[PDB]
Amino acid sequence: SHDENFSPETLKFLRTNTGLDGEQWDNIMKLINKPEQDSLDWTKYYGYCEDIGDDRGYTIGIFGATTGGSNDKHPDGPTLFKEFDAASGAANPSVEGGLARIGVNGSMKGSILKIKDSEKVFCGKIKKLQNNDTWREAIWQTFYKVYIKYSVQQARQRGFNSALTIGSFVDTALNQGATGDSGTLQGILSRSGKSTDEKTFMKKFYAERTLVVDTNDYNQPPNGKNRVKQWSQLWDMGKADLKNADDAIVKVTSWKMK
Repeated sequence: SHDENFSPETLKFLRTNTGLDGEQWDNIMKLINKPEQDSLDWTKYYGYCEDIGDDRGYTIGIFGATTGGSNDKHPDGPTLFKEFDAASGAANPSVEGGLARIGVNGSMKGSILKIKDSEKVFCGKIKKLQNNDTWREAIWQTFYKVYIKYSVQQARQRGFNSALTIGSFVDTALNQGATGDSGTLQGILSRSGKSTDEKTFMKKFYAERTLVVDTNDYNQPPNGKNRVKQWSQLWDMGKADLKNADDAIVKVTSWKMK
C-alpha cells in the first residue's frame, strides 16, 4: 500500500499545500529516487544517513538533506533537526532541541552542524527513525520549505497544477537547487518561455533542463539526460496526473544508470 510510505499528517499536509494525494507523491518520489539511488524504493531512505565524502557532512533522508561542510556552507540539515524538534512539540524549536531528542552529540558551528558522535553512532541514531512518523513529518516539512513550496508556487502562478509538472519542478529544484544561479529550477524556468499551454511549456522546460542536467555534477552523462526524459515521456503516456501510473513509471525508469 503506497500510503504506508507517508503518515496521515504528512498526507494532509501535502494535500493542503500541493493539491496532490499519496499516490501522486509516491509516484513523484519513485521518479526522483531512480536517478538518486537507482531504485524506486524511496521509503527505505527515511532513515538513510551517510557521509559520502563530498565535504557536505552527512547526507540524510529521502531528499539528501546535508549537515554541512567545506562544500556545503548553507546546509538544510539544521532546518531538518529544527523541524523535528517542532514536530516533537517543542515550544521553542531549535536544531539543538531536535538533536537532544535523539541523543545526538552535535552543535551548530556557524552555518554547519558538527556531529561529535562517530559515523557509526550517528548513522545508527538516524536509522532508528525510519518508521517514526514525527521524523517522516519533519522530513516532508523540510522538503516542502526548501524545494516543494517554490516548485508548487512556480507551477500555480502559470496555471499548471498537474502532479507531473509539480514533480518535474521538484526534481529540478532537488537536483540543481531551487533558486540562485542559472542552473537552478529558477534559472531553467527563466529560459523556458511563456507558453500558457502546460504540455507545450513543459516540453520547452525539459529541453532547457537537458542542456545543463549533465553539467556541474548535477548528474553523470547520460544519467541526467535519461532523468529528464523520464518526466517528458509521461506526458504522451497520459500520466500528467500521476494516477494509475505504476507501469508507466516502471517503463520510463528502466534506463541503466552509468
